[PDB]
Amino acid sequence: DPFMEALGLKVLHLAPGEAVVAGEVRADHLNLHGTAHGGFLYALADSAFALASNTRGPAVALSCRMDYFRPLGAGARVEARAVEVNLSRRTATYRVEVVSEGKLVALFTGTVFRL
Amino acid sequence: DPFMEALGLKVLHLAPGEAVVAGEVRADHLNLHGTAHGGFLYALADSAFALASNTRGPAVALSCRMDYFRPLGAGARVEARAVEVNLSRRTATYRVEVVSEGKLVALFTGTVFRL
Amino acid sequence: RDPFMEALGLKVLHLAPGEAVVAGEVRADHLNLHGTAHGGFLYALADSAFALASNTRGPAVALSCRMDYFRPLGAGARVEARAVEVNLSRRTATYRVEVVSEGKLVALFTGTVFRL
Amino acid sequence: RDPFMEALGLKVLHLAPGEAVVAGEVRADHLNLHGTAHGGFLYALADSAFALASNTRGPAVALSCRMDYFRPLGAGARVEARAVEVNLSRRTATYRVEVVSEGKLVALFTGTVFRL
Ligand SMILES: [Cl-]
Ligand SMILES: [Mg+2]
Repeated sequence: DPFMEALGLKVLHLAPGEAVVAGEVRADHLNLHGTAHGGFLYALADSAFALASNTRGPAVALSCRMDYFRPLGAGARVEARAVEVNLSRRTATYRVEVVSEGKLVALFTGTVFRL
Repeated sequence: DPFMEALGLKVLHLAPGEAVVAGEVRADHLNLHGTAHGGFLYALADSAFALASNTRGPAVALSCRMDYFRPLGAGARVEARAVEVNLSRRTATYRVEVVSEGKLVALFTGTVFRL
Repeated sequence: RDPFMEALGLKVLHLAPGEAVVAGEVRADHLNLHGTAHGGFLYALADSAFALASNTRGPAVALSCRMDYFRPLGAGARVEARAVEVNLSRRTATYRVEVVSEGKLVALFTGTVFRL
Repeated sequence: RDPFMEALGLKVLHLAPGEAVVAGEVRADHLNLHGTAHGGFLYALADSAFALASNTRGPAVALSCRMDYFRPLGAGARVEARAVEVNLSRRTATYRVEVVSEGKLVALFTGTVFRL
């Protein structure tokens, strides 16, 4: 996955209906304020979401929600754990927990359309 | 903004409560499927959202929603237009329309906490 | 008419392709412990307009909806939910619904349906 | 008790710090045109558990909520909304609420409040 590679993300776990993607907040991932850009954290969660959902077959994202809990500084190590919440014939929903230093720093919820 | 720069995003419009950010889907923005990664489109919308909201003062994102309408191929030119929906003393909400070839390809809705 | 809509006293004020306006009043049985309009009532109002607007394109079922609350509403307030189409695809569609009262935007609803 | 909750026949089954369980039955006045539980009723149920769970930490007001629908529910179905705390910060808090009936997950609600 080109975008994952460009952001330095690595797949740490993969299994039917689940996936864990990890990354570090690099200098090129910061916002003008000096903390991890919301787009980087979302990209991380979205990547785990994409991998987990696709273990069930071709699927395209329809709607996703991202809830931010704590700002992250440069160098922060982050892991996104995707878990299957619902699996229907035409759609599926996943929860992705973004964790750093053993605490939940963001929560992602997404639904895909199964091709 | 480091992340914006790293993704090749440019600010095309900026004004009180609004902003337009543009970008092109590069080779490093594609997913394993060959289309624009959901994280890239979100990063674009989130950047416009961040710029528009901060014209009102320091603000941090709390919750954001991204609705995807059409897959984008490599080279697609995309623009994210942020508009202020609500401005309260402690929070504010923005709508960000992601457009390509004159059509809405994604819709972003986000709320910030005003510092 | 829709049973739940009727029970809540909601009326369809306008309905056209891709759009709908539903109106209601915050009644005593729509209040929360605080004495203001319950979040569920405002959502029910928005959801009703959403359902009507989306159905103009053919049968559909709601998949995901977001409700953003901006202002509290008091008992007796007359409120409207104005739904407009944001996107119409072959298998899904998305709508924006503004909840307004006395010219003020009370809440914003965003929803996507799966087209049957 | 909460007026809107009462009007919908909802009962508080469990309440502890950061969590709550609200129960109800899909009544005739909770149905949509299709004859299934109206999306607004299921949201009202989830929102009620959300409000109760969040209030255990002190006064708060809902800011943004998401409702994801998975299965339709028929008239007469007994349903529960189970709220759990996902995050508690100084100014905001977030909860996950599962709507379940007959052991099946009917919907998923995610909500964030602003702490007063
Ligand atoms: Cl959402
Ligand atoms: Mg009644």
